[PDB]
Amino acid sequence: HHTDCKFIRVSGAELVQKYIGEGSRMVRELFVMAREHAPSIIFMDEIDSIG
Amino acid sequence: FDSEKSGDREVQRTMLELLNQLDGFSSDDRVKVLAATNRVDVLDPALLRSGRLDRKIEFPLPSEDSRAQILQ
Amino acid sequence: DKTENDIKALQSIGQLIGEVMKELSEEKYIVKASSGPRYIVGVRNSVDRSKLKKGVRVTLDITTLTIMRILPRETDPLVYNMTSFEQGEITFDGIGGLTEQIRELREVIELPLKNPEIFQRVGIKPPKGVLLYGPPGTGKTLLAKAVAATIGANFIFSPASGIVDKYIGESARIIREMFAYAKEHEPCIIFMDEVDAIGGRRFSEGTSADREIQRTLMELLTQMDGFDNLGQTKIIMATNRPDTLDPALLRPGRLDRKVEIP
Amino acid sequence: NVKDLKASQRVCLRSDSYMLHKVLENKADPLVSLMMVEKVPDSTYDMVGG
Amino acid sequence: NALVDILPPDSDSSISVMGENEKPDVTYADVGGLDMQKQEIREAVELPLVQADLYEQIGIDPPRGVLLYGPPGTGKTMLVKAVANSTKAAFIRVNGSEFVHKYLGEGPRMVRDVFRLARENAPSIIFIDEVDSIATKRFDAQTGSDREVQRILIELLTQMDGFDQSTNVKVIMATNRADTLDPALLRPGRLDRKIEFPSLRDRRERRLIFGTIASKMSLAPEADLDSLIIRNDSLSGAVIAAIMQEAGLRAVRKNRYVILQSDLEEAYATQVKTDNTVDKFDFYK
Amino acid sequence: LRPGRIDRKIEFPPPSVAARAEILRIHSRKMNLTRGINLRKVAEKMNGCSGADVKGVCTEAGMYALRERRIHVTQEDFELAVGKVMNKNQETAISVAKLFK
Ligand SMILES: Nc1ncnc2c1ncn2[C@@H]1O[C@H](COP(=O)(O)OP(=O)(O)OP(=O)(O)O)[C@@H](O)[C@H]1O
Ligand SMILES: Nc1ncnc2c1ncn2[C@@H]1O[C@H](COP(=O)(O)OP(=O)(O)OP(=O)(O)O)[C@@H](O)[C@H]1O
Ligand SMILES: [Mg+2]
Ligand SMILES: [Mg+2]
Repeated sequence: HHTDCKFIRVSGAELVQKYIGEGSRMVRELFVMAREHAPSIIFMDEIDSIG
Repeated sequence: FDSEKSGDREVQRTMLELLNQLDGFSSDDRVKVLAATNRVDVLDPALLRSGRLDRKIEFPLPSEDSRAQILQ
Repeated sequence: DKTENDIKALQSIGQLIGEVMKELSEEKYIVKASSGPRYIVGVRNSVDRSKLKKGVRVTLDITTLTIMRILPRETDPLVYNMTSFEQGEITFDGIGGLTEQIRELREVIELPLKNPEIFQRVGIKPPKGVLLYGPPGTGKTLLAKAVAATIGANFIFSPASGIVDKYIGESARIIREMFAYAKEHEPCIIFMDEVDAIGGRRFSEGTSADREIQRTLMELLTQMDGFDNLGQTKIIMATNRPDTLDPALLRPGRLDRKVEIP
Repeated sequence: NVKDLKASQRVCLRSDSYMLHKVLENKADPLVSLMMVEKVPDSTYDMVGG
Repeated sequence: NALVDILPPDSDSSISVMGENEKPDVTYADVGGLDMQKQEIREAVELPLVQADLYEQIGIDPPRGVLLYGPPGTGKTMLVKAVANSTKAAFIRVNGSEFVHKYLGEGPRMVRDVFRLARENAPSIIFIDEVDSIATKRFDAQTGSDREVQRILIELLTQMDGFDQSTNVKVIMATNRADTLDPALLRPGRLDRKIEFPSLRDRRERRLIFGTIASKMSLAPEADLDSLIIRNDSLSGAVIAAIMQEAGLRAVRKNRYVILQSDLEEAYATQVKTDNTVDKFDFYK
Repeated sequence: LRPGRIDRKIEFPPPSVAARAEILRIHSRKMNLTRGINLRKVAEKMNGCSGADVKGVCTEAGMYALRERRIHVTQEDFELAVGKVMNKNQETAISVAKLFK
């Protein structure tokens, strides 16, 4: 909030999307959106509970 | 027809509809089925039973004499 | 006259069916159409306010959209195909040696159906639902047909996969209207034939097809239990391997007896 | 005109045959979709402090 | 194609109320044990209906959504009926199979109706029977229909943030599983309270559940409800709703209108099923 | 974990006892307290290893205070909350034994 970044909390989810719908193809694109709306913080929270 | 966590649960829903039309509400009394299969190890237990496939024809390995007929 | 009747139909036009979704005002009604999108529509003085209630089908015009008359309910084209199965009949003793299994079967089924009045004495909850399980060939479907004939009540006889459709959401609609129909028709007895993969587990790591399974499965339990409860009207669940089903179908109370046919 | 128009900009139409009228005063960012459905408000160091 | 009139919230319902035009059918007396969880369901439902402001004056964060989880049969849904009967507020019985996609725009429109109705004639309870067919831990999201189910759940998230700061009771939902749940639904601010329901419970909480279904039915002077408490120790609530129901069927083979212990132990033997917690497979004492 | 892409490692340890007292205070800034409650005294009753445990002690104190229906959160509710949350530590998964090999 101080730095004025977009706080993008990812969580290892397929529910946050509904427009591409898999995480693999949303690595380039997530970067490109965070560059549109830069500055940004991509908080990719991995969990590793998945499977 | 016990499958978990895969899309063979889509596959069996076209198997059960066939077994529905081989249950007797007739319409399988002159309407018949031939079936060829190459593997007889994985056939459904609801097709082992008679009322579905009734007559069970084995196809052998040809005998001595039979091979000569086939060639000819 | 055979052609005069055709003239009179021809110079008329069709009607388009709705049902009263919600009353708004005296002359304005909200309907949800059988084709879909909701409208606000009017009324003639050919219908009364005391003659309309909700879920009652109404006519509309396709040129002004106004109700002229009350319309009876609708019921699937699909469920009429199930009432046309009745063949495969057998006598009341039609399973040799499993006659004992008939006795167990009627205690849930035939006796409270005919007289709920003796079970008031007992003081227990209204009997509902049974599972037949056993290896193929033991006349689980035959026992289904035999309790259909002998009781002689309204009967279906649902294929597992003639209540599935391409669209995921029409598959839910059919059985919703199938339980409604069973309540319109005293002693309607419902054989689900070969449930395995339409009442199966949560699965959902395979195809998208597996989400239609759930969707349909919830439907069954909500009819059976909620602010709808069935004591007139009986469930026979025929399955070909016992442990194929969701645990909610392994929870007796919808399915009170799990009868083994040896 | 074409120099007031750029990609990913929402517009309003008066359908005289789909005649572009004005820009729309609303857009929903596609990055904001992810963030919405997550749903996060802002924090500072009194939520960490100590 | 212009806006010619406006419509009240009340009208244009998905379905009309069931809680000030009907009355829930199951009372809190038909719930036996889970007394620890009963202190919690009157915290979760009853106190935000009579007055939300009690929380405000303390300054403690409210509970928002109610999550019921457990293996099925443990009376999650029965309990919803229960506290709605005691509080005597509005209740709306909808399901997610009345929300499911059928037309374009069906999904969002149908989610919105129920919240509008609840808020206008608040304080209200919204019940969604289950959310296991909408909310699934995983989605393929490579087909149009899987993104429709997702549109329906996403609206539900949006309406849930909307529902907050209101004297309504935030949506009730139950789940039969642990892998129906996503890490964006159980977030606090969406589902705050997670009321447990085990298949474990202790000897006291098994004990009350037998006695209530015996209160419903006739009994004999030789009927024992308390000889069943220790036979099995992994029970759910409605597996007892079957054993008792079956005792009234075995009795009718006799032509009896009281329940015998012969009837009740013969029904005990079935519906339990394979269990390894019971005292015969136990030699670790 | 390839060497050179990790130039900062932020380990959050289990709370200190100066830190653990302030977590109790953070939550209490929305709440009403009966004057004289030290959440440092409660912190010496706690031993902890996560600041999740102390968030549950505050939630419990205001729900005990809700049960009473008093505006203030009273001081015995913070006594009861620590023992209630510790029972809850033995029921989410055991972790404090001292019983080791
Ligand atoms: N238990 C039985 N006793 C007497 N006849 C039987 C029995 N089971 C099957 N039959 C005979 O077999 C015919 C067909 O069997 P049916 O279609 O009833 O098989 P099923 O194994 O019950 O079906 P499913 O495999 O779908 O459960 C019946 O019409 C009847 O003549
Ligand atoms: N523990 C119980 N004791 C007595 N009756 C019960 C019990 N649980 C459920 N019932 C009765 O069983 C019927 C259905 O209950 P309900 O559908 O609420 O249960 P549920 O466990 O929430 O179901 P599900 O497995 O679908 O989640 C009702 O008639 C109800 O009164
Ligand atoms: Mg059959
Ligand atoms: Mg449920």
